Amino acid sequence: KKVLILMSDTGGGHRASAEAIRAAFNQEFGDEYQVFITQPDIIISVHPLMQHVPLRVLRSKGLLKKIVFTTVITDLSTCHPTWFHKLVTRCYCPSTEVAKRAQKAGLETSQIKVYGLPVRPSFVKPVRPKVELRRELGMDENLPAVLLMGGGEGMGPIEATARALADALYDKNLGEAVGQVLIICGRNKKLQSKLSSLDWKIPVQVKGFITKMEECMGACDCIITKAGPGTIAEAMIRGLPIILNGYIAGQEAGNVPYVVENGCGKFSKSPKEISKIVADWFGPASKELEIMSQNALRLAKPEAVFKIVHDMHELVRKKNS
Ligand SMILES: O=c1ccn([C@@H]2O[C@H](COP(=O)(O)OP(=O)(O)O)[C@@H](O)[C@H]2O)c(=O)[nH]1
Repeated sequence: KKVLILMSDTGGGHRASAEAIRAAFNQEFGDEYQVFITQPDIIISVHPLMQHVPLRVLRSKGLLKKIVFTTVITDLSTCHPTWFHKLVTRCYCPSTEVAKRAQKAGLETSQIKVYGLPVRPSFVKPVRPKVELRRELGMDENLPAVLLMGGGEGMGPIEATARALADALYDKNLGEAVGQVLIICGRNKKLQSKLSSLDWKIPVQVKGFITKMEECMGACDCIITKAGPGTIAEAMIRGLPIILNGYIAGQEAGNVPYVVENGCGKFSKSPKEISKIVADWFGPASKELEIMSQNALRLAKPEAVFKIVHDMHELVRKKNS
């Protein structure tokens, strides 16, 4: 069968969700399905402006009742109404906040699923011990660790934040580090070389593009990142309290309250203030860190992508009769 995913690569994709879904198909139903990201039986939109038009194309031909049209919402809160369309067979929601929002849009209960934000199946294989993961990455085994990243392209004031962290997580009365940093620069090669060439006074590992994010996050105790939905969902599955340091205008604004309101992290654009929060969490406010970690795990939706595609399967199995 033919699976057609569509998405605006013009930055906001969401690529991460599209590939995660494709990965889900291949791993679950094998060659039974054949998927393409961008003659389809099922059609998936992971974008807030590829609903109406792509739908009118199926209404003004009558190919609607033929092929299924779903939607995987990627904002986590305070969405843009354009995700919601009555002519949608199913609208997958990453949270109750959004589901209850879809209800207001007038989407019937049979049109709404709340499985969570789809994360790579390759991510969701379960936890390895923290000591082992750290050893594999060349990190110190015992020091609490903050993961610092900025999506696939390594955006954000990463260097300034790393510097602030280096000064903030060094105890000058024992003359040693009380914390450590794992930096993932993604595809930002320029940043990777800059950071790698500097001497850091606490343990700092600089990586480029990571494919086994699950392990990197598993090695750490909290995370600093821009408010990307994919990273947020991944961090919560790994019980990582989140310090959001900013967001891409329009695309990622609604994700901030989802983290803060649910007790899963904090927001701050100041490298210095961020480093203060981490030193606090790694020191006198460790209790708070654990509580936020627990909050994150309770909201984590590791099986999201599986439930979504299976529901997509049971859908095509019944539209072709
Ligand atoms: O070195 C890297 C950097 C990023 N990512 C992945 O890239 C995705 C980024 O998605 P997000 O929604 O957080 O950022 P956006 O797609 O909006 O740029 C996440 O799933 C990360 O796990 C990765 O696998 N390795």
